[PDB]
This record gives sequence, C-alpha cells and structure tokens, in this order.
Amino acid sequence: KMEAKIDELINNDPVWSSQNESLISKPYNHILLKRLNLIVQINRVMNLPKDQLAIVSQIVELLHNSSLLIDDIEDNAPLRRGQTTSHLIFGVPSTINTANYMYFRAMQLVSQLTTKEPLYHNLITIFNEELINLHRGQGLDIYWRDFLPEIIPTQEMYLNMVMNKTGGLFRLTLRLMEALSPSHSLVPFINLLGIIYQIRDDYLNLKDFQFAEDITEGKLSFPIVHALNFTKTKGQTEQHNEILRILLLRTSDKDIKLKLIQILEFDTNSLAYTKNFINQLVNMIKNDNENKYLP
Amino acid sequence: NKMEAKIDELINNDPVWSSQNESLISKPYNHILLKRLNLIVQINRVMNLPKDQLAIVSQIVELLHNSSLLIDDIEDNAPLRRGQTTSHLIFGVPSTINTANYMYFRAMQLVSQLTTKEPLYHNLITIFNEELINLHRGQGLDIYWRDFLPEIIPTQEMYLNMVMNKTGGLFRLTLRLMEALSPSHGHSLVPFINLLGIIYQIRDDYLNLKDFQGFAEDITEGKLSFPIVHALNFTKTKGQTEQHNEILRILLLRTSDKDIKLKLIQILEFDTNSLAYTKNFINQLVNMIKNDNENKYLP
Ligand SMILES: CC(C)=CCC/C(C)=C/CC/C(C)=C/CSP(=O)(O)OP(=O)(O)O
Ligand SMILES: CC(C)=CCC/C(C)=C/CC/C(C)=C/CSP(=O)(O)OP(=O)(O)O
Ligand SMILES: C=C(C)CCOP(=O)(O)OP(=O)(O)O
Ligand SMILES: C=C(C)CCOP(=O)(O)OP(=O)(O)O
Ligand SMILES: [Mg+2]
Ligand SMILES: [Mg+2]
Ligand SMILES: [Mg+2]
Ligand SMILES: [Mg+2]
Repeated sequence: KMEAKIDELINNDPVWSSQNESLISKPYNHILLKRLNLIVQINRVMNLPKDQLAIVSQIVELLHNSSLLIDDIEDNAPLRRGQTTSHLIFGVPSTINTANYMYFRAMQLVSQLTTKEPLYHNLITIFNEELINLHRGQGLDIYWRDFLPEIIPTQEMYLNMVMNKTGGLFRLTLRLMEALSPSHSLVPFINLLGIIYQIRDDYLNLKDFQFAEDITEGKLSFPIVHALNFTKTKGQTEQHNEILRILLLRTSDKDIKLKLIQILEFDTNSLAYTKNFINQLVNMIKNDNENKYLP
Repeated sequence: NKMEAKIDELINNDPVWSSQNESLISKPYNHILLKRLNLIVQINRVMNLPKDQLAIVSQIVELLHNSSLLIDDIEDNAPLRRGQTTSHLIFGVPSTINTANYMYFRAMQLVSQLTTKEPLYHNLITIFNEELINLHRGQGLDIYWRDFLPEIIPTQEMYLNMVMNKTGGLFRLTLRLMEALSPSHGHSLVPFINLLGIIYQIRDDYLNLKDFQGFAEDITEGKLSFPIVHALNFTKTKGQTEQHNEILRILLLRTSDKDIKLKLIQILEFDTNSLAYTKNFINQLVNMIKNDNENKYLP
C-alpha cells in the first residue's frame, strides 16, 4: 500500500491547505493590525479601472508590509507602529520566510493585472527592477551600519542610497500605474517624495525623543551623516569620534542617546540643518509653478 | 540653487549603483560560493536545450539554491555549511538576509535571457513564481512545526507533503523550465523529479544522524526530520508516553551535547527502530524507480 500512496502523491500538485496558509500567514497578519491614499489620488490622472486599481493597491500593501517585517529583523527593532515586532513573537525564522513568501504572492498578483502579453512583460520587468533597487538600497544602508566605522557616507552617497531604498516602492507603484493607465511622467516627483519621506522619517525619529531607536540601531541617518561629515570637515576630531562611539554602543541608554542628540543640536546643529533641507525639498514643489514635477 | 539642480539631476535619473557597491553587498553570497550541474546535463539528454540556453537555466538554479541555503542556515541557526562557517555568522544576519533576497531577484531577472518569445516568457515566469511560492510553503511548515513544537506533531503524510513543497520545489522548477524550453519527448518527468526530491530529503535527514551514531546538527536544530517524525508517531501509537515526551524534551533543548544527541539517536535505533524504518523506506522509494521497466516514472 506504501507504493500506492507515494504514487498518488508524486502525481499530484503539492498539497497545500487553507489551514496551512493560515499558519504561514501569522507573522504577516500580525503586522496588518497597523499609502493607499496616494494611489487613490494619483489615479485621478491614471484612471485605472477600480478592480485593477485594487490589485495594484494589494500588491503595494504586500511588498510594503513584508519589507517592514524584514527590516525590523535587519534593524533589531523591538517595536513597529506601537506594537511588538513580529519576529519577537513568531521568531526570526518564520517571519523571514513569511515575509519572503509574501514577496512572491505579490508577484503572482502582477500576472493578474493584464493578459496582454506585451504589457505583462513590462509590468513584470518594472516589478523586478524596483525590487532589485530596493535591496541594493537596503543593502547599502545595512552595510554602512554594520561595517561602521569602515565607511562614513557623504550626503550624496546617502541620497543615492535613499533613491534605491525608499524610491523603490514609490517608483514601483507609480510605474505600474503609468503602464496600466488607459489615458509628463511623474517618477521625478515620486523620487523627490521618497527622498523627503526618508529624511523626514530620519529627522522625526530623533526629534520626537528630544525612543530614538535609530541611535540604538547605529543607523547612518541623514542628521548623523551630516554631523559626522560636519565634524570631520571642521576638524572637530573628538566630537567626530564621540558620535561614532555612541553609534557603535548600540545603546538603549536614554541618557547616552540624549548626549548624542545634544551633540547634533549644539555642536553640528544637524537637526536644524535637516529641518531646513526637508523645507528646501518641499519648496522645490511648493514653487513648481511651471508644473515641471507636479502634474 | 545648486543643491536644487543637484536634487533635480538625481530625481530625473535612474538610481545610481556602482560595481563597488555591487561587490560590498555580495559578500554573503560570494562566501557561500567558495563551497547540480550534473542532473541538469543528464535531463538535457532528453530536453535538448541549446548549450547557451542550458547555461542560463543553470545559473538561475545556482542562484536560487545558494540563496536558499543562506536563508535556510539563518532559519536553522546553523554554524556550518559544507564544512565552512555560515555566512550570517561572518557578515551578520541582516546583510545575509538582504543579499540572499537580492539574489532571488537577480535569478528572476535572468528568466528573460531565456527567450524573446512573449507567450513563452510568461510561462517561464509563472513556473518560477509557482515553485518559489511552493518552496516557501514547505519551508514555512518545516519551520513552524519545529519552533512551535509540540503544537503540531506532523504525521508521515504531512511530512511528505511538506517535503514535496520544500525540496521538490527546486527540482520541479528546474525541470519545468527545461520542459517548457525544450525544442525536442514523452510523459512529463515531474512525478519522477518529485520522487527524487522526496528520496533526497529523507536521505539528508537519515545521514544527518547515521553518520553520528557529521554532528547530528538536526537534533540541535530541533527539526521534525523523517526519523524523528516516525519516532514521535510510533511512540504515541505504542503508548510509550515517557519516550514520546523525552524525544520532545531533547528536541526542545536545542542542545549541542553529544551524549544527549547520542541518547536520542539510540532511542531511535533500539526503541522506536526509526533508523531502520527510514533506511528501508528509502530503499522502497529507490525500488520504485529501479524496478521501473515499464518506464512509468523514468523517461
Ligand atoms: C519588498 C520591498 C519594498 C523591499 C524588499 C527589500 C527591503 C526589506 C527593503 C526595505 C524597504 C523599507 C520599508 C525600507 C525602509 S528601512 P528604514 O530606514 O525606513 O527603517 P524604519 O522604516 O525607520 O523602521
Ligand atoms: C529559493 C529557494 C530554492 C527556496 C526558497 C525557500 C527556501 C529557503 C527553502 C529551503 C530549501 C532548503 C535548501 C532547505 C534545507 S533545510 P533541510 O531540511 O533541507 O536541511 P539542510 O540544511 O538542507 O541539510
Ligand atoms: C519604511 C519607511 C521609512 C516608512 C514607510 O511608510 P510608514 O512606515 O511611515 O507608514 P506605515 O508603515 O506606518 O503605514
Ligand atoms: C536539502 C538541501 C537543499 C541541501 C542538501 O545538500 P545539497 O544538495 O544542497 O548539497 P550542496 O548544495 O552543499 O552541494
Ligand atoms: Mg527600520
Ligand atoms: Mg532599516
Ligand atoms: Mg537547514
Ligand atoms: Mg531548514
């Protein structure tokens, strides 16, 4: 009877049940109890039909939530949107696998946006290209952090890193939408929005504390990049080294975290230099009277 | 206004990526390379893809398999792979996950160098997508059963389904890509490749302990391997309560103590007779192929 069961098995597609699907989805569902608006809004110009716009939205939602699951493991984050990160509940093993599984489920949804073989290819190429960019950006962010102080990035290296890491999903959402549109490309505008988005995230992480987790993580955030480069240039060796020492401590010590922020506030004035940089990027749009970036 | 021109030149160009940066993030992958082409070569005696196309299928499968291992070793807390220190322990779990995930997309990107025919490309991508989904399903079950033990004690049937997904995934991927590219051949060889993946996994599980009675790292990992699955079901079934619980206890210690690992192996050897059951089960599967004159599995 043994041979018979093996025969049945190898001749059928692999078995997968609804219950199993549930087991593997747990780390993902956990983060769901936590961007669409932007798609809505941009559609007032792309006017994709609603059921197709929904799939796009579902694809962006899978990639985004899955990327955070992985990012929190990569950043040793204890919290995300006020709750315990999934890896601390389901373990790093299941969370990595679930997140990665969701990347491929998102991919499968791509083949359901169209049956037109020419267009499908483009949708897949876009998906593939931006996922590649996302990992390149994320890899560099991680590399600088984990090899510190081997390489201290410049503002320009940081901006290119951000174009990959944060612009990736913004560009993916948008490029899909433009290729599907039944009706000037908006990628430049979405690139700039991604950059603004990331620098703002980096700024707020320190400003709402002054958790300041970026310090505990030892992240080469926009203000840290500024401060490190500012002290190096003004030959303020000791402050330069003090910033590195605190980042390398990977500390959760509130007093130490505060010490580093005061360095950026009083010494380099990096927080105020960032605030101004963000405003300078937003003004590039507030003053886009020629509508060169805006629609 | 120069910063503005700078911001303007950037957002209006593709993101910048150097070969230097490509090397820096490829470290985890390059390390595992220092450690498959035969089975592809044989099957091609049947499929006959031109050599240049067969070399791309090969690079794809090589990228997926290697990246798969990088990830698997993090998931299994493995200190060694092919006799060498695991990449996550050298470059860290963060870079290793990211790099392995990056290589999954590099592999996907290669699917396009295989054809210029749109209908076929679409099929190659679907196969790629399908089996990667299958791989993650099996791997997800292997991991859940282990980290949540004893929430679920898988039966022999459940383990085989998990392995059909987990190990048979890459085998089927490679074969389905080749069958779809073949310009040449008979009944699909999928059932045979499924059997090969199943025999392959059970052998991996078996050897992992028989070579200790290697370092029986599957025990330290707490893996619901084929012999362990037999032992846990056999004990429940035979009323060996204390033994059933002791198997669970050892698995949950995640121990590196060789005597404790050795006690467990001898429990499988003399008490549940799981090692012999597995050896014989392997033979019986191998016998389904060898005793195949009507070629219902083999080409
Ligand atoms: C599927 C997909 C989009 C990408 C795949 C590769 C990955 C994981 C990219 C990272 C994407 C994200 C959310 C980056 C922000 S890290 P951060 O600096 O924002 O850390 P934080 O958001 O502040 O916690
Ligand atoms: C991209 C791809 C191929 C798969 C994606 C999903 C993954 C990571 C599947 C895992 C497949 C492998 C190599 C498992 C080995 S654990 P084991 O029980 O086989 O023991 P081992 O470490 O291999 O000896
Ligand atoms: C990964 C970064 C930098 C932010 C992504 O969007 P948000 O994280 O700010 O939005 P939600 O996940 O809270 O929905
Ligand atoms: C169960 C899996 C996937 C690994 C088994 O050994 P491999 O066939 O992977 O051997 P090498 O990759 O080390 O050559
Ligand atoms: Mg993070
Ligand atoms: Mg991060
Ligand atoms: Mg393993
Ligand atoms: Mg494993």
